[PDB]
Amino acid sequence: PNAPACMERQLEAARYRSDGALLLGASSLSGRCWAGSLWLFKDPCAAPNEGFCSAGVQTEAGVADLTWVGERGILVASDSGAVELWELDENETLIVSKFCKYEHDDIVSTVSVLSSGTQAVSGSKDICIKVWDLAQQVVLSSYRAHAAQVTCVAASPHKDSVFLSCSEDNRILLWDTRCPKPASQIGGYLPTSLAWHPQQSEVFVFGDENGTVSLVDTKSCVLSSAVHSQCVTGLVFSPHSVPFLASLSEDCSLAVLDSSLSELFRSQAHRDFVRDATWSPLNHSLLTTVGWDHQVVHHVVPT
Amino acid sequence: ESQTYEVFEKDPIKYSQYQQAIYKCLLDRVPEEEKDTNVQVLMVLGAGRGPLVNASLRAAKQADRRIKLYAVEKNPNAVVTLENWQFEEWGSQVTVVSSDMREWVAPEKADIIVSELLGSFADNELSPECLDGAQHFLKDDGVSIPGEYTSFLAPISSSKLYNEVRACREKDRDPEAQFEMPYVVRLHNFHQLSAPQPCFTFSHPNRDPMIDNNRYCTLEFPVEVNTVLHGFAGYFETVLYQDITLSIRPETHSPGMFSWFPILFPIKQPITVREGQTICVRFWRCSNSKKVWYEWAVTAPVCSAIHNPTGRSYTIGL
Amino acid sequence: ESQTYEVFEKDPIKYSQYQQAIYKCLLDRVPEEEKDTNVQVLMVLGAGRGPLVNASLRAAKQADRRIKLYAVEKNPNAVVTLENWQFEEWGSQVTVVSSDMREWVAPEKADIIVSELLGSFADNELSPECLDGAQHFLKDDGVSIPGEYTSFLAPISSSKLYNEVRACREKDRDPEAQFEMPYVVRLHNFHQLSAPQPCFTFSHPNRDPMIDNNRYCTLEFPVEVNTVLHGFAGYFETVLYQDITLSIRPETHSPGMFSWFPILFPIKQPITVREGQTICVRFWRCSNSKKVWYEWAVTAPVCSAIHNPTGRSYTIGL
Amino acid sequence: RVSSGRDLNCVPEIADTLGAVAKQGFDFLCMPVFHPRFKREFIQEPAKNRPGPQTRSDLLLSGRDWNTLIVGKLSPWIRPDSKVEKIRRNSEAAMLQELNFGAYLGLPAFLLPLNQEDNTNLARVLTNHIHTGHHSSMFWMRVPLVAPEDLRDDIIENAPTTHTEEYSGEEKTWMWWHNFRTLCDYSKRIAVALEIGADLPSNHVIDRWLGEPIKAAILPTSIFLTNKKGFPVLSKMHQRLIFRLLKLEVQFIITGTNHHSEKEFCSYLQYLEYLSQNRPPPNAYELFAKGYEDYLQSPLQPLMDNL
Ligand SMILES: N=C(N)Nc1ncc(CN2C(=O)c3ccccc3[C@H]2C(=O)NCc2ccc(F)cc2)s1
Ligand SMILES: N=C(N)Nc1ncc(CN2C(=O)c3ccccc3[C@H]2C(=O)NCc2ccc(F)cc2)s1
Ligand SMILES: CSC[C@H]1O[C@@H](n2cnc3c(N)ncnc32)[C@H](O)[C@@H]1O
Ligand SMILES: CSC[C@H]1O[C@@H](n2cnc3c(N)ncnc32)[C@H](O)[C@@H]1O
Repeated sequence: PNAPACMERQLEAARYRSDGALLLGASSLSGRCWAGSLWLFKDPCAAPNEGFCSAGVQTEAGVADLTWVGERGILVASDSGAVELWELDENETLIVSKFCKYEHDDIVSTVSVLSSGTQAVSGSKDICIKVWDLAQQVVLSSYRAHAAQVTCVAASPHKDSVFLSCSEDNRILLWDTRCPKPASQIGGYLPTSLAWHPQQSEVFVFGDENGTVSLVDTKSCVLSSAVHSQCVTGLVFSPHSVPFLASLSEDCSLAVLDSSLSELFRSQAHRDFVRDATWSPLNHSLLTTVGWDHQVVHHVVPT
Repeated sequence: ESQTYEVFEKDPIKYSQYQQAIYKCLLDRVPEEEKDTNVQVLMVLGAGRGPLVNASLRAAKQADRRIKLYAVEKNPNAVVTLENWQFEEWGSQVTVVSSDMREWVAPEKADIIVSELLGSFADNELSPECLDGAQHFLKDDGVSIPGEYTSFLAPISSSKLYNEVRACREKDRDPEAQFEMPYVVRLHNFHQLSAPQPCFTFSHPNRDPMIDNNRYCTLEFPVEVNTVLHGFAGYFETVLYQDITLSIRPETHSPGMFSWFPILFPIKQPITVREGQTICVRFWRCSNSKKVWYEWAVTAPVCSAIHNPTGRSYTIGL
Repeated sequence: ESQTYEVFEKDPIKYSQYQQAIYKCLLDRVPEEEKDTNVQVLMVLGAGRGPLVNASLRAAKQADRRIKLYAVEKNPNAVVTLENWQFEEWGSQVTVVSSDMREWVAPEKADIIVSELLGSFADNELSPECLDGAQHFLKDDGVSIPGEYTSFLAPISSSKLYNEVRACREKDRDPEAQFEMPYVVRLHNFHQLSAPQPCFTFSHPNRDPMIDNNRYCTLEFPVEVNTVLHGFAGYFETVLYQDITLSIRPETHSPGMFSWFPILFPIKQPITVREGQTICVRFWRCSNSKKVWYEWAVTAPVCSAIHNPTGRSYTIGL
Repeated sequence: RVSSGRDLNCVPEIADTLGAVAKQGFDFLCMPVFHPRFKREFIQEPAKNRPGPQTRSDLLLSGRDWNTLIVGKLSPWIRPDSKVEKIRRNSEAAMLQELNFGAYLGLPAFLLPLNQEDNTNLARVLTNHIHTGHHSSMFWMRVPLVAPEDLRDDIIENAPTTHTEEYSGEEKTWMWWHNFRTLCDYSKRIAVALEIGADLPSNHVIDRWLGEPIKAAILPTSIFLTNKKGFPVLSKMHQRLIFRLLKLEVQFIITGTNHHSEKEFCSYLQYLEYLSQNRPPPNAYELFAKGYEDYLQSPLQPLMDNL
């Protein structure tokens, strides 16, 4: 289908867009060639079959993290040290490379698009955090705030200048580019994943390496719960008015939590590391997970 | 290491004999009328980087018979090579197993087991113990390749080699530890005092109740010259199947093959030997639950000390 | 040896605690209404010359409950004593088993298992590994005596003991091997620099999935005097059942008992320690399929070398 | 003239990568043996029973290539001194695995990081590996002149950078090394790969590393200034350091992406060559002495012996 013959084993990311087309990033973390790829599925249930895909393309290096840039654009965090942007064509069959800027000196692990949609922030193992402009295709600012590998960065949903970041130095920095000193350290176990609350601009949740999922207000006093037995890889809120939090981990499980971090759902479907989750925008009760076991499981969340 | 497997693979004569050995066994077990009905279950026990696996494929193709391959290998570094080969080349016909053959719980019994667990003294790699442990998942009418192997000994005189061993004294161990351990060596400046005689033999599959791999052999070597005994050169022969064999015994040495060099069992003190006298050597194969080792002693024309008692100087790890 | 078991048996305080420990457990498991209906299956794992067997008989009589005894013992020399006792005294109530507990295939599951596999550092006899291997033939609601044990460490200053260890240098081994191995010793001319702290703990039956007996402990000892660190004194506590315990920790030392002396973990070089500074020691429990061993290193106030890496100087045989 | 290599943490095709690196004029390549992000479980099911190959095949390069041109790197996720017991145990098994594979390939050197104070368990595992087998592979400990914490940008509002002169505190990265090599008991297989920062520390901090086994000197691309022509150069401060390092005869490694995108990547190396040629040449003393650097010989006794 005008795409690579075969995709890689380790599925790293999975995102839905407005209409409900399932994006897929995948990396080869084993074997001869260590490269990555990007795929599109207008049929979610056809995944991860290469013969039944709308779009697909082979990247130079592995895909660490990606996210939607609206509808067409796809921003990538590459192992090469480049932040890559790809854009779907008008037919939405091909995926042409927009830019590919080698700026990070080490693997780009995390990336997130800001409110405006013309900017994005990336995090790398080189310890830097860079602010990009997607129009001019240049780095606006470069910040060596952390003292270790930057694990996760998360743009504030409704604020362009604000974003979170967390690192192995055991810091959770809340940023604000308007200030002279933008970073602000929020006061045991290392932070791994971040997730802003959708309906509240002052709230966020973070998962640690020990498996504890926490609930933090920017003002104050925190709530938490021991969800997973291992590192929390990612946290994604549902599109509901009263949102449910889906938590993934390296313990090969999925858990859907309520407002007070109480366990609603449990799914030991995956046999390998659960890497990403994405709620179906059409049907809010559906949730699609992807893992290194090369499954694309669709869960029916009891709502 | 990688380059240790590399040099093993750089001997085409050995594997051609393995290829031919399996080839013949396939034709014997599977008739012409049951060509595409019967699929033989082969199991390479100690696959390494998979020369025997390749050979087993070639053997099946020239024979034109169906085979199902396993590739058991305990070394996890080699398993990486096997799986990369398996993914690219072999496919689902070869099932790479990353385990010890003594431990591995088989999901299927084998018609043939193929192994390459032999050293310069045949059984100094503990091929007996390994294949005994892997004997359960062989069929009751199953074949082993090799099916048999024997070790040979011959007394030598080498004031060079004696003086070489002598210089292997190391700090922080017995002053005469070096004399109580075998060495792999291309014997060159030496004198073979008598013709090689068989020492230890092993047959697989072993059917003897309470299979004991401990042994005690007495050999008498008629010497026809004055000389000074400095040690015993060790060789081996192995029957792969029937008439297909490998050997490093000088008189029946496989031509071209350069896989195994001879082994040397030194002695602490040189022993005078007059023409007409007989050199009498004794060799034990000893073991416990942890180790296997050899002991040896000369008894004629004069007595030597028993070498390597309780494997104090040299053991082979199980 | 016989006289090694003799001196073990010459401590009545230990076995009285074992007697009391079993006594209590019998009353808990078996109620009054099921006095002569239920017969508890006891299994002494490591019976020796059978003091625990005797104690188990006494405990059953004072409790007035029915018991069925096994007496597992691997040492065949001791088994001779057990069987002579069993024939003359005990009878068919005690079933003497001459086997390793890790191997022995049980014909019946036990309600209680009793063991005496503890040393001066608790787990330096590999009580964890043995009781883990004997865990299968325990009932799902079965008890172990002891149920728990912990080891303690405390830094000491002894220019005597340091100089004593120093003089244990032997021919044909590492010049500093003596410093990389523990010693059982009645500590007398020494100075305990800080209060003992717990190092390693073990609970039986172990229910933790994939039971790993490897450990890594960091301890920080607040020192309040100038001194010179020469080693670490080792003690242990063990919970037999509930409130019944044995201990050689000075502050909670069982009164009268003289079964275990303290253990000593030396260091190659003495370390200066100023008043106010903290001695920071690290202790590993390491193992493979053959051996178990300890490693240790001081990290504050100055670093020492890691002692006994890969059990080069000292191992405990499985 | 100068021996130099290339540090990469991304290799999509091992054969192609070398070709590029070799064409640029580098002698060896520092690269991962397992994919940096390929995190592996060893205890908990079902992730421990992950199928398929764990990494690349050794066949992709020749034995001689592995032995002379490749330098291994410990994966970044391997943290043997983690507070979490699970991550510790996993990192132990993973570290052993990678080191063992390094020995299997027969690599001449292998990089392990010193990026924090407590590297005790790291040392304990490495020491165990050293005392297993008879490999002679070197181990280069990646340790910075200035700790990451001490060179971070002062851009955190409620956590300003230490503006105080801490004489002992500025020598912390040496104490990291000192403790590690003491624990390992001065193994001759363990050496230093000194990573040079953008801002060099005080002079005493640099003098600290005199008489230490420095085999490598890692140079990020970010520390390079740009001249009027528009090509990479270094400061007069860094020039004096490189001049000192050339006397020790260390192997300069280049790490990081090409910030000078206009020019080739050779330019960096060419500058080190430029420096190599532009030094004070060896006098009669240093000409003849070249060979006997730190070579122990017994004092002559012309009285007792006959010369
Ligand atoms: N082949 C298996 N499965 N097992 C085996 N066990 C033992 C084997 C035989 N050898 C050794 O015991 C040995 C020890 C050190 C060095 C080399 C060897 C090896 C050996 O004798 N090789 C001969 C050789 C050496 C160098 C050379 F350029 C060409 C040929 S083969
Ligand atoms: N009791 C089990 N089942 N196991 C055990 N493992 C270890 C144990 C403790 N001991 C030793 O490790 C040891 C070593 C050498 C000599 C003696 C001992 C013994 C010990 O410390 N005994 C004290 C003692 C010594 C002499 C004396 F006249 C009176 C009391 S007890
Ligand atoms: C090709 S050299 C022999 C091979 O057999 C392997 N081997 C030896 N003993 C065993 C065993 N018990 N189980 C599995 N592989 C083994 C060795 O690791 C080596 O790669
Ligand atoms: C009374 S001292 C402890 C006793 O336990 C025995 N013992 C130790 N380990 C085992 C084992 N694995 N199986 C059986 N007996 C054991 C020892 O031989 C000793 O007599």
